[PDB]
Amino acid sequence: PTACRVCGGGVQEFLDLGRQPLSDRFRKPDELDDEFTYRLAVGRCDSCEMVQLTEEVPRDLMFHEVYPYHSSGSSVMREHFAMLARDFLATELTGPDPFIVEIGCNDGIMLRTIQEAGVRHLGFEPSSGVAAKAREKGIRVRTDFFEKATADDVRRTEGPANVIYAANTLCHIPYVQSVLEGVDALLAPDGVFVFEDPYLGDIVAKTSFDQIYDEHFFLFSATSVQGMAQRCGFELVDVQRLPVHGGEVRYTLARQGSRTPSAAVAQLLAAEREQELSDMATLRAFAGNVVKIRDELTALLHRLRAEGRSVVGYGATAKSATVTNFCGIGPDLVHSVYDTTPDKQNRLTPGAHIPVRPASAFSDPYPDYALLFAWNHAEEIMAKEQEFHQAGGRWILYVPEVHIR
Ligand SMILES: Cc1cn([C@H]2C[C@H](O)[C@@H](COP(=O)(O)OP(=O)(O)O[C@@H]3C[C@](C)(N)C(=O)[C@@H](C)O3)O2)c(=O)[nH]c1=O
Ligand SMILES: Nc1ncnc2c1ncn2[C@@H]1O[C@H](CSCC[C@H](N)C(=O)O)[C@@H](O)[C@H]1O
Ligand SMILES: [Zn+2]
Repeated sequence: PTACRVCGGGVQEFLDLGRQPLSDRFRKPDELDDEFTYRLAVGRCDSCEMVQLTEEVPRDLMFHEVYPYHSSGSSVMREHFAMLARDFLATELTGPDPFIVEIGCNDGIMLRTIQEAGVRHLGFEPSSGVAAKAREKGIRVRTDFFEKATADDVRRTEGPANVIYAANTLCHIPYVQSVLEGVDALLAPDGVFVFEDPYLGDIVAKTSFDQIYDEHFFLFSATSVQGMAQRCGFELVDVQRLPVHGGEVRYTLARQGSRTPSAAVAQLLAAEREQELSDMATLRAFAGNVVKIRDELTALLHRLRAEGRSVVGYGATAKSATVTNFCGIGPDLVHSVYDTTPDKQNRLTPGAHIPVRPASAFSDPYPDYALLFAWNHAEEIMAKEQEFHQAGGRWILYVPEVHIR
């Protein structure tokens, strides 16, 4: 009976994905087979309806000097964030001396556009290796976690921020109340705090359980986000659904009563209520479909082997740690995983220990099948791998169901 991180209410578990490793730790082949593990389980608060994990992994075990995810490895996402930056430049950052703070800037994928507009800005990036990649682009970055105190410090030296933005970061931070206190300290009275994160609605519709892993503490909805803002003096004033990362919502929070919520907020709220998205029964039905997908995927993977078909994976996603460890999938079933990230190549996946090789190594002679872990990048990947499919190689997907095509 863990206490909700937003409100302190009681959290009821609906899904247990068992013992899991750190999702973003990629070991050299000769490293000790010891890994940090934790119990990955998800529940819903009874008071505010926030869906959240039941065990926190300490921040510093996940985010540090060698954290390996590089945002700019995706062309879709480079475009996606450059367009978002231009939109803030045309709307919220038209003053004499605007200021935008990004929480979790990573390699600078969004802030580069703000820096090239000459606008004052600051990225928080506690993972110093990717922080340095953003600094190389001329971005101003602080290697610190955003929380109340570091926000107070930026308020004291730099003044208020017109925009605070976080993408695929806010749902990573169990200490969201501290973040929100920092937002309260730092945001201009007429500013916005905008964040976008994997949306509970899409996870349930797609049964995309690999969206649940150490770094995703919260599975936000419009319902839980509205409650969360309210309990903090903010108000959810816009929502926009996004296709990226398997389905997200971008939430816009403002000081309460400062702006009138768009019709979009009330409409999404009513669709979630109508679909009973956060009801414990809907969430338990999702958990039972997760089990059906495990059972189908392992049966397929085993049949492929019995039929002497070769199988690899494509994309060394954090998400895949859930898949391989919950389903029991290792190198006997999926021999290698191909990935464009240097820091992940010539390493082994967490827990399951499948070797990671450069994507340039996925080439003729192709394997018979590629299990598509980077399924949120399907179009971008398939576009670069038409020869594989032309050769008769096929993709195994497990979202929204197990199928080959
Ligand atoms: C586009 C492309 C990617 N790839 C490779 C690169 C990446 O390792 C991985 C994709 O990881 P991708 O789905 O983006 O994020 P991941 O689940 O890891 O999750 C990471 C961690 C984090 C912050 N917790 C999160 O939520 C998201 C935003 O990022 O796949 C190719 O090989 N070829 C390609 O053409
Ligand atoms: N409290 C916090 N403040 C700011 N960044 C944080 C943080 N906790 C984690 N992070 C950073 O959040 C980043 C998530 S990776 C995704 C970053 C990028 N916005 C994108 O959408 O692709 C990591 O680089 C991690 O170091
Ligand atoms: Zn709660």
